[PDB]
Amino acid sequence: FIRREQLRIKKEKDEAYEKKFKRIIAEIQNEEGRAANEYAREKAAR
Amino acid sequence: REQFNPFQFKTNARGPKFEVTTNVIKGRPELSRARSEEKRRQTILVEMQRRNKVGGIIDRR
Amino acid sequence: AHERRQAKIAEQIRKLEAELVAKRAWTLAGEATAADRPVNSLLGEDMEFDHVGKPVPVVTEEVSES
Amino acid sequence: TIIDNYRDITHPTKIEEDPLCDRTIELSGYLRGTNFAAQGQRVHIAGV
Amino acid sequence: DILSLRFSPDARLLAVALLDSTVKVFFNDTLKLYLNLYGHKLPVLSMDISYDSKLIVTSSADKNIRIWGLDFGDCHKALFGHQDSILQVAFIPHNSDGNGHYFFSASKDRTIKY
Amino acid sequence: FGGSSHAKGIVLEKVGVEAKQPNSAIRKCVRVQLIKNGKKVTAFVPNDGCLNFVDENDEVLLAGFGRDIPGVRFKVVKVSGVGLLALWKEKKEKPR
Amino acid sequence: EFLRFTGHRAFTQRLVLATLYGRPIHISKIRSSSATNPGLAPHEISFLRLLESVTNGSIIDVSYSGTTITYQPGLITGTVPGMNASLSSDAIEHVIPATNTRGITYFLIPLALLAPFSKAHLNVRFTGPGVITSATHGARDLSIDTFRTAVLPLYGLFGIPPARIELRVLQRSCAGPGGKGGGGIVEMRFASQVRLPKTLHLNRRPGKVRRIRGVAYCTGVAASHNNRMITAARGVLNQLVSDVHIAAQYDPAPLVAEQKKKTGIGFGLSLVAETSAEGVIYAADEVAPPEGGVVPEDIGEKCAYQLLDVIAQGGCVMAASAPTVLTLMAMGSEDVGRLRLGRRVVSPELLELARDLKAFGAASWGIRDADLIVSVKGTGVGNVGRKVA
Amino acid sequence: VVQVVDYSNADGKMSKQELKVYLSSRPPDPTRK
Amino acid sequence: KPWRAIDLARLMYDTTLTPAQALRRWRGDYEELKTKWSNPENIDALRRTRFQWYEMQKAMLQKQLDINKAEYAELDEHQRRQVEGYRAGKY
Repeated sequence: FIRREQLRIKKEKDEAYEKKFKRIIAEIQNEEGRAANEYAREKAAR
Repeated sequence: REQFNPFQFKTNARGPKFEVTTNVIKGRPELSRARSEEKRRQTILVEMQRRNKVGGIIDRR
Repeated sequence: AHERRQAKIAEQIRKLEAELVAKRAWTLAGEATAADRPVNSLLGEDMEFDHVGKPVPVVTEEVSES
Repeated sequence: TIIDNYRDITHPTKIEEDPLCDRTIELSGYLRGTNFAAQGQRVHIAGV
Repeated sequence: DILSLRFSPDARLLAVALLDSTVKVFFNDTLKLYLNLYGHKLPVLSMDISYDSKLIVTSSADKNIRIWGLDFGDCHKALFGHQDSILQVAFIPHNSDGNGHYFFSASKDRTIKY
Repeated sequence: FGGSSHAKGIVLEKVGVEAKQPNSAIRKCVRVQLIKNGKKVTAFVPNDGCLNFVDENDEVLLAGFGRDIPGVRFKVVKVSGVGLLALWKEKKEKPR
Repeated sequence: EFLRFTGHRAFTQRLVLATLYGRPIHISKIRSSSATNPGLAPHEISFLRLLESVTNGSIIDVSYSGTTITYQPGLITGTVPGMNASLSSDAIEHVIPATNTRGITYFLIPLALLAPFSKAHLNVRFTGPGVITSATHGARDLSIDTFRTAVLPLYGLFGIPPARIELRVLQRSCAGPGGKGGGGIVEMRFASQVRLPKTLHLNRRPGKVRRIRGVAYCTGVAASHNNRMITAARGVLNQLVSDVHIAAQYDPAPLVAEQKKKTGIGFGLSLVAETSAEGVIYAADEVAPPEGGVVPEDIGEKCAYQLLDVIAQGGCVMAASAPTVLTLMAMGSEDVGRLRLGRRVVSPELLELARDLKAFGAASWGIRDADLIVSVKGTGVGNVGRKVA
Repeated sequence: VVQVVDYSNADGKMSKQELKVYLSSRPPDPTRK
Repeated sequence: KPWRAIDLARLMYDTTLTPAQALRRWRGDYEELKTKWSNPENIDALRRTRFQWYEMQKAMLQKQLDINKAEYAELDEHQRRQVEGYRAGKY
């Protein structure tokens, strides 16, 4: 019983894990690169 | 349905080795697995979840 | 009064000092083999470890019903 | 409070009764941090 | 149009029961709507409430009966038990035998059920 | 950015100390707040055991980024009035 | 074992304050009068198991008579995978037996002003036979969406984020057999904790009450009742104000074991008025008694009238909301917190609560006039165990 | 003179927006409009 | 002499008095409210009567800094002794 429970816990944990981090990485990349390309267009204007 | 799904359970094909008269299911594997699952949950899982939990209620009444 | 509390404390200190100068036991040592550890301390113990494999499927009530 | 002045208050009968006993201490000081409480103030003192 | 109405065995409630497959229960003193029962697809044929007014049975031409409660009027049980349109249903008022919540349902296909 | 070379900030609340691998840039990101506006921007720290020096609500100074979350812009030089490379060569300890 | 209290009044809030300061208490003489059911009550032992479940390191000793408890609090975790649960985000179960009559709001406002002081998220799921999602006749416990649309606004004012409150229902329930029973199940997720709630100033007059919403809910009856409830409360308040609007609800049935029975059947009404200026609202509830059978229009007019009563009464918030917001201002930083109450809104419960503030050493209140202003001296305790990496 | 009563004959339904701001597990804040 | 602020502040923390007795001393069901809000003139009277980020942050915090002492600049014993404790700068 320990075996089936522990390993089910590992599975659920890893799924939540990689989901959480791909969320945060995508949001952060979008924001920082968003304003970065904005600064690119602004400096490129002059 | 009991009689005609008989691989719910396990039975010796012999009958009794000796026939005594003084006045067939010898078990239910699925029910044993069920109830053992229930007990193993209600103890071992909550132990695994409160591995290191300090503090409880002591109640004398 | 304060000296008496301090004396209780100092007896506790020499107890913990005896602990630190003791032989390290078999759980806080790292290398435990059957020669060093006594009879059934596992049976008494509370470890967590790693599991490798796919578990043996269980043919349960509601599964067979499914 | 940085303590400004140390003073001992104890009944001399209690001093002659027990040379080691729960004396009382007056301490003059300034209110330096933020405010005290109204009642139930808890204090630690350096090595005390 | 109303198809059936009754009193309450304690003279406290009255209940009318209409063509619209609906029932409107009021108080006996002033005729203000205590509640209303629905849930039959065909107009009701009869109704009977318990001697202690703790229970309703409401039988309609949908070939079924509804057991309600008289507080909040909740259907305790829908019962589909006659092969035809039940005309009537009746409780016994005397629970002195210990059977007052027993009742007879009489139906167009020549049968009654206890 | 802005109009000056460096800018000041508080660090808001570290993300990515839940980061699994030791040295990934999603450990080495940190969330700073730009004081001159109140903005929330994203800055780097050049080593894990020095992210350990940046603690929440300690004065943090950021600057550009010149060279795996491609295009973060900001990295952090002086922490609380002492430089990061200084602390991490263990020259002078951290005054809060 | 150090602090001493007595009686059985303000049981939950007393444990709340002992919890959120850490001071160890000893409450005596719960029911010295009632020799019928001497000592504790099942909802009390329910909240006790609840606190031990949500916390860590608290220790409760209960007397052989049950008329006296002593209690040291531990610390406030939430849902933690080593101490509490299996995951980080496991949903930890609280079951409460059928011998329960008090509202889960009476359980819930305590968890409400506890959980933003935790270590991590709050993920607690209430199940069981005695779980009532309706307002109680009782000691007049509130109802569920009442609690929502009433007090969660107050956290959103305090700095405790409403969008990261996540409290949902699954099944609903009234009392059923007497006050005993219930059954409907709920889950509260607080993704909303803070260091130190914002010290505020609710002093401007809440003159223009703008809109009124409500919910008529039917745990197992026909929606004729609530449509009539709509039209009745409409006939009441339509003289007053245009924008009155109300959500209907009907839930079929909860089923709990002895072999299961449907229970929790009934219906009731909650109403709230939203104010134009800021988070100022007024809430009232009326339900049918779980064995009564009274008129839904009577419930509509009665809830309407109680709403008008607290409309006339209120300075900033309703008195049922008052302890929550007062305790939050007490937990606030070493500041003054300024709040505008009305004259009538005073309650001996609030008075005794301020007395318990004095008892724990929590500071005092100033009360001057503009209805009155109360300033409350916050302390700045905050959550104790909160990570900064 | 006889007594007669009549039974021979709702706007609280709000809007979908007011549904999704009022019945959800996501509560309405105090500072929105 | 109606129910008053300072009288309430005295009766509030009174270990010799129960909260119920304190409330009745300070001041003086369903059908009653039903009457009181079936009276239409009462409801109509109620109808009438009821219907540079850095420097900005520092400015708001010094609003806080003055609002305390602005709120307990009212009474000596109840506030300056009992609400706000013993203040800094004093001997």
